[PDB]
Amino acid sequence: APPAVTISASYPGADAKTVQDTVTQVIEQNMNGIDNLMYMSSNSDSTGTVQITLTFESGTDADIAQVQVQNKLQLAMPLLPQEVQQQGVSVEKSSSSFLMVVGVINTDGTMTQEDISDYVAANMKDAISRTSGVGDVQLFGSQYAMRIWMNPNELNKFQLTPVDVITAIKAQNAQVAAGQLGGTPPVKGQQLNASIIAQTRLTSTEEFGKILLKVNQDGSRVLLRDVAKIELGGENYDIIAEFNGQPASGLGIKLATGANALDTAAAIRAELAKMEPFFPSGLKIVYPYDTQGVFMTMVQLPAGATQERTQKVLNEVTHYYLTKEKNNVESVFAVNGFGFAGRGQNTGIAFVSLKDWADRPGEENKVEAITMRATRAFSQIKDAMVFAFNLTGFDFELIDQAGLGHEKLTQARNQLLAEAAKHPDMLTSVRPNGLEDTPQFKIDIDQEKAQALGVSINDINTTLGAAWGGSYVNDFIDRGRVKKVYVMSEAKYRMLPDDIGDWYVRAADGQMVPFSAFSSSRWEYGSPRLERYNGLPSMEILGQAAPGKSTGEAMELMEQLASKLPTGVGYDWTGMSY
Amino acid sequence: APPAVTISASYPGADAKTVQDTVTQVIEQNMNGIDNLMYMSSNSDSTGTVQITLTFESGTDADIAQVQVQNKLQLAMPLLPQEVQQQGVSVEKSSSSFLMVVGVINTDGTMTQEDISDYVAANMKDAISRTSGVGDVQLFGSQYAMRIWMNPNELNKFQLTPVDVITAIKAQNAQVAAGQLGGTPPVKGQQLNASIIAQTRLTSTEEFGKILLKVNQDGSRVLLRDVAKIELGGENYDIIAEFNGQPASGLGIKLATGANALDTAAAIRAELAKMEPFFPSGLKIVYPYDTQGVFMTMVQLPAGATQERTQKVLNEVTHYYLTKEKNNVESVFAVNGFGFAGRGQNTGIAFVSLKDWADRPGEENKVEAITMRATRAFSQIKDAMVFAFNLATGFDFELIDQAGLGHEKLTQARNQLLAEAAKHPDMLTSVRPNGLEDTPQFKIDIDQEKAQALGVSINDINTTLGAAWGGSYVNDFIDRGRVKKVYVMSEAKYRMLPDDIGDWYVRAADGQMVPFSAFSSSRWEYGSPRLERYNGLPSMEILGQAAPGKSTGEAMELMEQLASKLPTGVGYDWTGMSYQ
Amino acid sequence: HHHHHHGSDLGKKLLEAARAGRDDEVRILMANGADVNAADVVGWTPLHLAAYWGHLEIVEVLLKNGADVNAYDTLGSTPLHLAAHFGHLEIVEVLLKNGADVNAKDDNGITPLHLAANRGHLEIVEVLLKYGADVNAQDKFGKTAFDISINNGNEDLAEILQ
Amino acid sequence: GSDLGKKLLEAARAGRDDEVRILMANGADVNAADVVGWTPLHLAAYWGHLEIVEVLLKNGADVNAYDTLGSTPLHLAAHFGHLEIVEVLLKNGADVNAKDDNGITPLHLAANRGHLEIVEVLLKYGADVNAQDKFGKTAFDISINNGNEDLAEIL
Repeated sequence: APPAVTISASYPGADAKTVQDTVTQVIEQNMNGIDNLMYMSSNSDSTGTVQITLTFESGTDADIAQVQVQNKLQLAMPLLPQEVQQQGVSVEKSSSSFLMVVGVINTDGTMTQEDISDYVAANMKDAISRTSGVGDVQLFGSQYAMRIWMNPNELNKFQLTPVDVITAIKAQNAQVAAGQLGGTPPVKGQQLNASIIAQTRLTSTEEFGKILLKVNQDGSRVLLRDVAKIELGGENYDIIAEFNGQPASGLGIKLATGANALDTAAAIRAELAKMEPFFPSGLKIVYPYDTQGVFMTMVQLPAGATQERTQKVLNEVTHYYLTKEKNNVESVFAVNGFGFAGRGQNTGIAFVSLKDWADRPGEENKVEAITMRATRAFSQIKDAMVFAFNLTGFDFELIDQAGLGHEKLTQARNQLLAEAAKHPDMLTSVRPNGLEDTPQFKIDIDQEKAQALGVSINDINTTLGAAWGGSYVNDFIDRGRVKKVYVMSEAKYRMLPDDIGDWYVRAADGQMVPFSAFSSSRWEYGSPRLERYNGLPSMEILGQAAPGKSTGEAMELMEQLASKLPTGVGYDWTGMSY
Repeated sequence: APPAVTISASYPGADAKTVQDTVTQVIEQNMNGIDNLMYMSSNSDSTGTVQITLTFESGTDADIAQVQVQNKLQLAMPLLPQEVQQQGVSVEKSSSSFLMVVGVINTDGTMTQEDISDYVAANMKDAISRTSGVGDVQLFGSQYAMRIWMNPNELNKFQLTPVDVITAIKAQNAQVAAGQLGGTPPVKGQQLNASIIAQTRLTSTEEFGKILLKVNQDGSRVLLRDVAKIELGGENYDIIAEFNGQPASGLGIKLATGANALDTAAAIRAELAKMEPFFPSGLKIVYPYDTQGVFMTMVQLPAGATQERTQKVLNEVTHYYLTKEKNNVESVFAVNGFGFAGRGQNTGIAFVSLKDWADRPGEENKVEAITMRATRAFSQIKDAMVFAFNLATGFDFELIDQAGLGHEKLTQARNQLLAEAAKHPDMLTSVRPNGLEDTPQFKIDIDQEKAQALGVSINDINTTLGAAWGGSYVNDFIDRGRVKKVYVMSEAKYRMLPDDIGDWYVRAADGQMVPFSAFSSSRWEYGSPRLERYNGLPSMEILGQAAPGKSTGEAMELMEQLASKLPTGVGYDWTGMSYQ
Repeated sequence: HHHHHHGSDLGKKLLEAARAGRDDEVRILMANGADVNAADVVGWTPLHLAAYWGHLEIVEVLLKNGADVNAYDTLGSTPLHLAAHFGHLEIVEVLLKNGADVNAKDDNGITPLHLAANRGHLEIVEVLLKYGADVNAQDKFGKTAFDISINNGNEDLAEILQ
Repeated sequence: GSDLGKKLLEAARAGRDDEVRILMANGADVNAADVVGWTPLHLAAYWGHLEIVEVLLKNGADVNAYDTLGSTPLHLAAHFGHLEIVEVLLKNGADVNAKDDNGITPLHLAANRGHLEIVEVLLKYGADVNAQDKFGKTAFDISINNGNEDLAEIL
């Protein structure tokens, strides 16, 4: 297989265009002087994430490819936003499919899904990630952060903003280098040498709660707990898993390019066996997907679907396997928010593990017939592509060659797809691989009114982004492990457009100004997932030869249709069609 | 040619010494513990450029050399000025000469040199730079940036400085992460989920023009177009090219160490064939130099030479080929501002392509005799080293400051050696420095006591001077869907003469506008436009030849004896062709 | 004019077809009783979607079948705001010819004239003025179309406004 | 005076009960002090060694020895939640209102770590509930700032 190197980065609270224009394009412009690179592609998403896939010529040494990528990225790191650099960028050389899933449950039901995910992140994931052969590890859940959930009514009451909260956290959750008594070079005759210990990272919600924001006129104190709820909770809340219907977390493990699948799998099991004796009571490892025996079910809803509707589709899939197929299925490990195409509110995946082969007699009880029955059973679920499969037509890229812009490229794509639909004798299921535009809330800050009132643009933008998007402030120590601190609005103050107006910013004169005084808003459409191909805006299109036609004939037609598109739109073949 | 890794960096507005002392030295101090390294050399220039070349033993794996050099470079990266880090430091493993040049012209005349250069930078270069076997690509021109050309009279009139302009551009040309309505974790039951879109990068001169700098007490508005001209223009204006006397740009492509030339050239043509159908009208690729059928002409003027003077000499050279050699010469792609010495205002190169082998009968129409005649015709050009050659027996000597003597003493020592060498025409011919002479520079002293008394901060003073006279990369914008840079700099007419220094005002902590002349003094002095180093010490490279039928060996022996008489603390070494 | 969001199968299909420009499917759906003022979660009706995405024939079908020409989204914006903003001249005429409120203000005080002005859509500005648009209407920050022309340096628009 | 003093400081620190009984038998200074002014009793109180505490007190260890920053064995026991040790010290005459150089009392330290039984014992022995440190703070202020309502009840 041509080896592929993946770059992943994240920007908390960024939309797709922000990610693309401050991260993705910057990295892509700096991926020069790297040997044997066949093509590059990227996705920049509304989850605040980017993934750039560099695919190398067959026979390239994947170690050298990865090293060259890492080094060019290192030289491009200073060009990226600090918010991105501080999350960690990763660069992996792995297969795109899972080798195995390690599931974790609590059999006594005494730990929640969120607790289980933190346990796995904090105690299991890093040792697995260092195991030789392990190329990529996806946590099905999130590690805890210290979550400061801000209340805008209380902030306004005390004439404070998220800027004041961030500043205080940085000052009062600090790890200070303070030198030594009797330190070198010392005076003659010194008898005592000792470290000076000053501030240290906070370790508990109680300590964060007592951070001192201000002292009032009369000397009453405003504590962080007076303007916020303080709790451990996920760095994000995007991925939730279940195992046979019960709360779960786990690790999805991808094999490093060229590593041995059996040897890697055995090293992983040996590492889990070291951890098991120290698990808290009730915790238990399950094995829902070891690469017959197993298959997956993809769940892909249209862009704009909620966590709640994705969950409802996964519950239907899970229910089908645990009732209709209960004689053939041992387990289902279902993940809401992650799918075949990675992270998103509208995607899920279910890993299905079959009972022993010997206890599934009959052609009708083998993986092929089971997946085909399941796909049929799921083919009438509304507004969701749901199919059951195991880990070829064509793979086409439409390309913006002339600075046309997303809206024109979408029009050209739709023209091509309309034309393809008029040749059902040659082409079948000609579709986009990505996502459609959805409604977004466009807010314009009025620079004149802000200046007139003495409100800083930096205070406005920090207030908006920290409250509605979340902001990683600094680190703290949870049970001996370094973890992140996040400030964000409590949920109830960031749900609806009128909530925008309950956020106040402090002007240079000390007056509190509501967001409504200096902003206006409207609905518009934009992309939740912007694609690029060899450094240019792109839209991927899949499809196949109609029955009794060759792949070549269908490709030739696609090219003929593509030659009649608006000026400045090109194309290229990729993946299986390269 | 033993393999070489090159480190390149750029500090806009920096003089050679500032580059050397804030970038070059910091990097070089980490260049040890690298396997199979023969030697290191560097140039630090008043274009604000540094290049460090590390030369490895024959048969070294160039991937591994590049990896090991970059490893050591990362030790220095956090110590480099942010301005250098933000330009993107490069580490390349290329041949030092060009495999080919791809020229671009517009046969409808509807694009200037500047437009062509932006088109190539924005639509062509990146793809070529990613092509396997391409070691280095040189653009003959510059990508557009958004240029804000400040007027100091207008800024002073509104009690504004370049700091206020820069601040406003960072605040109003911004790309804001603003979160979501209804994002996770939500109130259960939430149906609405949408991204919040707030400020986004600016895309046009019109948007930059309406950036709001201030609101007066009376309510009137000072916009950025009230203090500045706003236009798209090169990141820099140092490199200009022509193809047969018409506006052009191009890409100079060098081969990656060890890569296959036939294959790489072919991959480059296949990439150009994908681009061609999307060109705007008039735009055409031309092929002025495929490596014999070709040769080059180097133009090297003295340091201090303006762009206009180098152009005058390039015009003579192109004139010669297009008149005198018009039966032999198909084309000349001439580049002012770049040459064999790399980037510089007193340097150019001409790439010459000959007609078919078949149409140039006779010895006198072959490349050797053409270049001999050319070199002879250009031998009379005043105050310029001009020669024509296609593509052994000199020597390559490094005089080295080994005692902290400093540039001025090292120059004196070099002149002493060069005068002594001149008295032995029997053993040594054309013993000469490879580098540049010192030139006048404008020394400005900021008076700290006066600045403190007036309440003018040093950072504001430095940003005002550097941004106005040197240019400052502020942040990025999006031009026709591509991320590009934004630069602020004085409009040309306010940064030409010494008395212009005093037209620039800085705002004190109490709001008063203070002219530069209140807290500064200046004087003329000399300094270097190109500082050289060899194995991490100040150095000056000296080239020459053994006289007719003396061995290089006897020639080197005499240089060593002459060098043994120089002031204490001055040493030497042999490099390049002389190293074995 | 704020139509409630009942994601009722045919209304939801109508919302999707108006968006995507499927003229036929729109005709079929209307003849099968689809609520012509079905709204999505942001308060957009099929007329908003058609006006945004520039689908003239669907705009005409929808109005012929009783679409509320002055439907408001959840921030107060009308189909004519969308069509004026995105430069859909022919839609602007159809809407106005069918009773669109030429002076509708959204929650920010912004009118269609403000939007057309801000993006320099001059033929739209003239049409709106032709239909009674208040040339002096001010948004929440006090800005008129003329102020917009001055801030944007658009002399041709300033000239149309006089 | 003693090389044995230094060994007693180490044995008390590291918990070695037999070694403490022995060094005492052979004459080690029970009030030997290290460079920060910590005596064997300070060390045994900090590190929680109850039987070492009792053994030192019976051999004349000074119950109110203060380190170079004014802290006593009772400060240390109270701060680190060593209940049985707090009682023994107080039974052997520890000054329940001893103030260190910062005006901090054993009750302040117990209150800060939420050691409720210790707060109770200190209070039985006559701890001044209103004693203020250098910043003016009481045990009660500490309970309010830490949000420990059970502690705020008792004071």
